[PDB]
Amino acid sequence: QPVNDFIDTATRHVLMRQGVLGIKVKIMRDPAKSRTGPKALPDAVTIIEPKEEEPILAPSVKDY
Amino acid sequence: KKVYTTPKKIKHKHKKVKLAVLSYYKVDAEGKVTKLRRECSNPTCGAGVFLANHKDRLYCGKCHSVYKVNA
RNA sequence: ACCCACUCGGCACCUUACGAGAAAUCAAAGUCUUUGGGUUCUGGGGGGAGUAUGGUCGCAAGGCUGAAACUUAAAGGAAUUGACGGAAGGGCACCACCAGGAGUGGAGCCUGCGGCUUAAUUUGACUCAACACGGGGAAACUCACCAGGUCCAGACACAAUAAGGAUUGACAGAUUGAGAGCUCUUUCUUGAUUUUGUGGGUGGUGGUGCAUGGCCGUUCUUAGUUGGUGGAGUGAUUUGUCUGCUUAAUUGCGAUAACGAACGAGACCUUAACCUACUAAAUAGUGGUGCUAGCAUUUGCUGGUUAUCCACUUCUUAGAGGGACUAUCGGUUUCAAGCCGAUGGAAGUUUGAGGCAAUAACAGGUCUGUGAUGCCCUUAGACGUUCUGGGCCGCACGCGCGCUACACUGACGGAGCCAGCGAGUCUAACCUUGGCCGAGAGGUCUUGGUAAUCUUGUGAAACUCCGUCGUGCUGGGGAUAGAGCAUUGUAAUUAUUGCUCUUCAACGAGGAAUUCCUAGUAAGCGCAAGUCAUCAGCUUGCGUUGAUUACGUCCCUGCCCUUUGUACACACC
Ligand SMILES: [Mg+2]
Ligand SMILES: [Mg+2]
Ligand SMILES: [Mg+2]
Ligand SMILES: [Mg+2]
Ligand SMILES: [Mg+2]
Ligand SMILES: [Mg+2]
Ligand SMILES: [Mg+2]
Ligand SMILES: [Mg+2]
Ligand SMILES: [Mg+2]
Ligand SMILES: [Mg+2]
Ligand SMILES: [Mg+2]
Ligand SMILES: [Mg+2]
Ligand SMILES: [Mg+2]
Ligand SMILES: [Mg+2]
Ligand SMILES: [Mg+2]
Ligand SMILES: [Mg+2]
Ligand SMILES: [Mg+2]
Ligand SMILES: [Mg+2]
Ligand SMILES: [Mg+2]
Ligand SMILES: [Mg+2]
Ligand SMILES: [Mg+2]
Ligand SMILES: [Mg+2]
Ligand SMILES: [Mg+2]
Ligand SMILES: [Mg+2]
Ligand SMILES: [Mg+2]
Ligand SMILES: [Mg+2]
Ligand SMILES: [Zn+2]
Repeated sequence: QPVNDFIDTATRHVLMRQGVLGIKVKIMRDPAKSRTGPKALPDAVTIIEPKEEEPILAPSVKDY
Repeated sequence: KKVYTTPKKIKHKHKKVKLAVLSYYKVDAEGKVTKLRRECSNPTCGAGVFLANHKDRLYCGKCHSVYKVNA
């Protein structure tokens, strides 16, 4: 499916003197900018980076 | 392929004749003009066009074929 | 005789490399541009050629010595990557076998291909990967073929003819298949639009698919391709990308001079399965209520009623979510990826089936899909085009896909009576209900539908029941053939199709061979759609009924992989 989503293709037939040859163009657009669809490959698996914490500290409690 | 066949005699075409034409028109000693070949009563052919003289047969050429006005 | 230590001199092997080398390799092939221990011998691009000639030795065969002219841009070495083999080791698969199913191969016919025949019987394609393929079911059309007949729709440029008319048309007759003015007779008409010539164009189902684009098929039911940092190498390259194990998979585990990634596989998407959870519905449906029919009556049971009212969303529909991750547990395993069993679950074979699909290859197929196309051919007595008629169907015969059968698990007759995927008419005649008429095919009158609204609950077929027939080519079988009716169409003869009576063949389960297939699958059964005026024995899908046997292996066959050889690289054609 990302094919349908992300790659644009086109064939054009350029007609010359000796014969006629074919062009095939294939652009693929950055999924990160999709504006309206999936914003990545179905492949993307981002893991969020954990925060370093300073634990310990014997109990305590704060009033409000 | 093959090329060429035929028992001879190729068809010609049409010549569409010549004629110095518009003589059919008699005009006297200065200078009364009287037509020859009677013209066409069909109001789509304003009486300039004339009928041809065959046997039986007077025929409106301009009426590309049409109408058998015969006397 | 044996054991251990050392020591000379031997035949070799191992490991390293300071070092050498174009490498392969080398304790010499080392101590060489940092170039000298002593000495012998041979080579100086490839062929010509160890040839000619002379000398010499020999019984001979031949040995030793040994040129040139001429020719030629390479010949050659080691190593790398490929491609290939008639070697070797592993695998993978119902287009492979195992175990089986249902068959084809035999027959009648349908249908393609060959062949033959023919005016023509248009043509492409010939192992899997040509032969119910070109969506190829051709009556005209299509159409390319054959017998004939018209037309130019021959742009534009120059030149010529030429308003005393360049050219156009025609009624009747003749002519013609023809109500073609095709051509001719005759004699009107038209008015610068043509006509002649050269040039230049143009169309062409003409050639060339071995000139091409594009598309497709095949290798491929496959699992492969590449780069960063590091390691090896002067270098092309290599390792990563690997013994094993595992998987549908270069899918992973693991091993590890590699580490960590990307393409392709996976993911992804589509469809079929689960939601009494969510949002709803007179174009979907349920319960209640009226109005009402039938049988019972004791309240009951079974129907009718496109809005007489109320309520709901289980069933139907489709939006948004949720669900499964091979979960839990237990076996087995290098307790690794995994695999197996049980429980639970809508679902636990990639959940089942598909769509997508890297790098590369083929002189695969298609110029006959294209106003895609180069070059070639042809272009007015045309290979342009159209019109009339025939032909693709022709029939001693060979091959392929098919349909129907050889009966009693059946045929026939009455009776029950159940799907799913579909499709339908505007400037039109599509899908058709109901009513009549008809034995039937069909007809006729109306009608609903641009459609979850109507056809249609598509009341489909196998199948189910009660009968009849009774193993006899029988009432199995229904080829061939006569006679009649009717539909599509301008046209039905060489019989489009449909109905009816009759006629009643081969075929008594099929030699050698060979095809397909593992679960809602095989097989049986019909349907819708494509084609389509009419014509399905074909195809694409669909649902109905519903098994037997594996859950394996490498024996056959096909492929893939390493190893290995190469003088191949236009790569064994
Ligand atoms: Mg040369
Ligand atoms: Mg078998
Ligand atoms: Mg058999
Ligand atoms: Mg014709
Ligand atoms: Mg010309
Ligand atoms: Mg010319
Ligand atoms: Mg053409
Ligand atoms: Mg080709
Ligand atoms: Mg091609
Ligand atoms: Mg050819
Ligand atoms: Mg298979
Ligand atoms: Mg280096
Ligand atoms: Mg490799
Ligand atoms: Mg529901
Ligand atoms: Mg269970
Ligand atoms: Mg070829
Ligand atoms: Mg083409
Ligand atoms: Mg044919
Ligand atoms: Mg076939
Ligand atoms: Mg009757
Ligand atoms: Mg109406
Ligand atoms: Mg009989
Ligand atoms: Mg019968
Ligand atoms: Mg049909
Ligand atoms: Mg067909
Ligand atoms: Mg090699
Ligand atoms: Zn007139």
